[PDB]
Amino acid sequence: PLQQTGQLFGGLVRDIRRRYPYYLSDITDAFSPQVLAAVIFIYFAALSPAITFGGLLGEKTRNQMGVSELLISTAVQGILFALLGAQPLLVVGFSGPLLVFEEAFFSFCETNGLEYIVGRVWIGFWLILLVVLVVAFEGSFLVRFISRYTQEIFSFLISLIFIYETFSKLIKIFQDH
Amino acid sequence: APVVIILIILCVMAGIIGTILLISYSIRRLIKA
Amino acid sequence: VQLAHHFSEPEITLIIFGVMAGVIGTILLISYGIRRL
Amino acid sequence: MRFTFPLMAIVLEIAMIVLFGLFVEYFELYPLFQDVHVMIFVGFGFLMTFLKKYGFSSVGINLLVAALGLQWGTIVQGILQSQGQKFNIGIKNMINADFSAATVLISFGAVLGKTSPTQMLIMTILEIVFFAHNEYLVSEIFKASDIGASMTIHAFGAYFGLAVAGILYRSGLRKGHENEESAYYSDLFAMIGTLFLWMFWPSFNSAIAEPGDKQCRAIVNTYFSLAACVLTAFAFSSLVEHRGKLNMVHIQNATLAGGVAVGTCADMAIHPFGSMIIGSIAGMVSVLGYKFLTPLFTTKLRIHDTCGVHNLHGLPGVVGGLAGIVAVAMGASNTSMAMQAAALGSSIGTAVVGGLMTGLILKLPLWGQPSDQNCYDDSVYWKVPKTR
Amino acid sequence: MRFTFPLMAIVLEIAMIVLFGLFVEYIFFELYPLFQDVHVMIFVGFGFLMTFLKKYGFSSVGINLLVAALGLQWGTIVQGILQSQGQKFNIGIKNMINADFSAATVLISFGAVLGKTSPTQMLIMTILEIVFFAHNEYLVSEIFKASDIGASMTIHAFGAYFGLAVAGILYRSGLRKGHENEESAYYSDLFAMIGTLFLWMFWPSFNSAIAEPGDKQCRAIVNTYFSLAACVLTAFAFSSLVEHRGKLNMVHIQNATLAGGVAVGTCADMAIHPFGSMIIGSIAGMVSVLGYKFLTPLFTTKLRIHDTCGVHNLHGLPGVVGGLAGIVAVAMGASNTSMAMQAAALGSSIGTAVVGGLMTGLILKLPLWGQPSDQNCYDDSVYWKVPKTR
Repeated sequence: PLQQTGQLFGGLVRDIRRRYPYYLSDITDAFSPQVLAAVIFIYFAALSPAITFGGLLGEKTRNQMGVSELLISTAVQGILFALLGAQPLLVVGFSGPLLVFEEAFFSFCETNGLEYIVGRVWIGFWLILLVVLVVAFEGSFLVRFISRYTQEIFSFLISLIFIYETFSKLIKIFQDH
Repeated sequence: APVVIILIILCVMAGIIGTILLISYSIRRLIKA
Repeated sequence: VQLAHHFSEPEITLIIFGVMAGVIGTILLISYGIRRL
Repeated sequence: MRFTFPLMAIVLEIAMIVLFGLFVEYFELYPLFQDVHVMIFVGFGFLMTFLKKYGFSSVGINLLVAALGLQWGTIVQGILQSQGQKFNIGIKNMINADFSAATVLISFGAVLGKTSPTQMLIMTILEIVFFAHNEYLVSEIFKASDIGASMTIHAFGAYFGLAVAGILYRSGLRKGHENEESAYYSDLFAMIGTLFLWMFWPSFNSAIAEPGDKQCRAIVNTYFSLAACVLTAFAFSSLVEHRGKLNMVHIQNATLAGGVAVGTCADMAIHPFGSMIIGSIAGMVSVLGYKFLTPLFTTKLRIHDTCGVHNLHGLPGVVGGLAGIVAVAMGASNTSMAMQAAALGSSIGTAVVGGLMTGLILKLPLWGQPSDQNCYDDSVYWKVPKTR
Repeated sequence: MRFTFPLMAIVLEIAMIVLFGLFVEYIFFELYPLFQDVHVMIFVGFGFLMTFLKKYGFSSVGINLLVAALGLQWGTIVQGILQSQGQKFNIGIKNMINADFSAATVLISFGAVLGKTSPTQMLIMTILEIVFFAHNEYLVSEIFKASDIGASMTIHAFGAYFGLAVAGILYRSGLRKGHENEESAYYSDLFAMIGTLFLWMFWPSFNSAIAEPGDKQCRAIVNTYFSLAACVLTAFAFSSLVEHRGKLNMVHIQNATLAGGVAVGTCADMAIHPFGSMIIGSIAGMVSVLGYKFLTPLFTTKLRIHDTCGVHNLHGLPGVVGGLAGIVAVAMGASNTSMAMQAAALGSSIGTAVVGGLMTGLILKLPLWGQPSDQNCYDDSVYWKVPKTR
């Protein structure tokens, strides 16, 4: 999956050739109660970060981006990813690193008299150009150099951060009451 | 105005069917080869 | 109340996507020209 | 693709649900509606079951086409009558939706055995759009009297189906087909649809007639037109056949031509003698059409009509329009001459143009059209039992 | 033995005459066309719907007539006695419509045991099931005060689960892997389409006959009409989806196209909107087709409940969907009456149908009614003179 073809968008074509043949199985394999229980689990697991980061993005951006925008974006991108993606088991959503960027950018736009909402419209415009070029030149073949070393360091760090934030939320309740 | 609405509904349905069939045909031609 | 611009939202986004497509095509044609001569 | 038909059916039904949610809001005519209902679903569907290996497709695709058709025709006709506003649903809306279904079924009779159910859904949508626009034009712009719809339903459906079948012409079927043949019990089953259409046609021509004298005349004139049509159709079937044997194709279809040809003049004061004259002429014309014009259309004009809908709906519908014009000439109605003539011309022309465009769409090899050898066969789209 | 069937019928008829003389005395013409449509549904729709079996058409249509002819009389008597609390009563058009409704319930139950019972067994089933059905419909309409104008629970769910209980009691081990005579034929399927089309066309009269004149009756007619229209589309789509190579199945087209009429029954007179009726019809058709493909094979082999016509997929599951739809409609505020009372009607309908069906099937399991053998199941020749020529 990580080999370089040398053909423009060659990696993109291989991924569709690999996963889309299984599309019929991707509907019939879901007919089990475990899939429904996973739906109910991941619903809360995806809704709660959406609501909490929605409050923060709004508090930090004068509600220029808030809970409703985040919920709609999460829903639309999740629907389109499940319908078209090559690894449907991924869960698409906002994150911590992306909350810090919005605050830095909103502060930058506040310092320079810029509109944050229009700045992002231009950042998003440049994002489309970048990902088209990287996919065109099979730039995702560089992922093969991330071995189990880096993968497990990142995974353990992210799990530890998740547990720490979960406990800090309970700590913040005892302080408020 | 009713004619415009009916033509709009026909355009929406035709566009939906055509887009779905185009996606299916593109996936088929990419997958068979 | 929003400032009135010469290009509307569909017009301006079509312009931006067109310039983006031109840039992408230029880059792809340059890459095609290289690795051959 | 085997998933094209369920995808289109589900998408069309979801569109119907959304359109009803957007446009639709909420008893003396209910028995007449039920008569028209029986005509739509039992009459046409079992009338088309004469083919020995296409009965399942005949009755089932009749049910499917008419079920989609009543919903889509409700939406389109209501939008036309409300000029894009919300509209309420009464018994008259249901009757008119059944009429739109009737038009689509008449066109289906022309392409029976050579089209897929997916093609039938597409034809239903497009044909109902064209039919509703032409019927609005006749009723509100021309303001012509077509209470039995010889022009707006029968002639329109026949020439729409003929245009579609002309576009969908197959060279391998011009000389005939081994599956294109009736059976004994198949013709017995077709008699059911024939008899129900014959019995309930007076309600077809009088359901939306103005209450009082017009509705009574629509009932009486239709009845006596059909009574004369039966005798003349029997007489002419024997006259065109060797040794004067009766042909079940003629007794199944030409016996109903009087109901078609009296539709324009149904509510008018043409008298029960005049209605019988119209019915006799309709039966004669229908029998002559089956025996001499259907081979001419199939072999020379390359227009194959499976059920002979040109002989039951087209020629008698034109005869009904001309009868309306002549009745206007002699004071039987207060409607104008030119508006009746314009209604006839607009119905035929709109039917031909819409059928051309619809058939051009149906000719794309995306709908699972049957092969030439597999025409008039249920097994292309149905599971068929092992024994008859 | 040789005279069991005629003797039981003559005794039942004499009992009917005596009861009519003891209890029965003599808006009508306005409701008469709707009654005529319901009558056609009872005797032509249900009768010809079950003629799909290649060697059981005579018994299908003829036993449908015997059960319904007996059922109208017995249902008149039982429902009138229950309504009048044991007093003499006068019969009107409402009495005929309710008697035909009781006959419809018995015919739904008969659809489960078609081809495996004798006419004597069906006489006994008609007599017992009408008592059970009428007692429940009086409980649901008079004690729980629930709104079931189209009788998704009192007729369809009740009849289907009563028939399922009887079929489970009357289970045959030598019929779990099939039977040569259990199979359709081409012209048998065309006759079944006759029955299907008459039921489909006249179902609005079925759902609006007892409705309050005015807005409720018109709402029932419109809702049934558009629910059936949507149900046809979804039944065709899912029949194409679930079968091999996308071929349509005549079982689905004959039965699942009436699921919308079954399921809209509780919500028929309620203001759910035509679009809401279409959503119920679209689900009803989907659920009916999926039941016919997956649920019936499991019920027959894993559960030992063989249901010949698949009346669980047409009346059982869509009846429970209709009762649930009615509960959601009261919560939406479309209807009066409480949520708890609608739920009570659904539970009462199934519980009574299962208990009464168990006792009725235990009575029918006695070797006294001339029930056929596994070998002679689905064969007219056990009870009828069958012509040599098909």
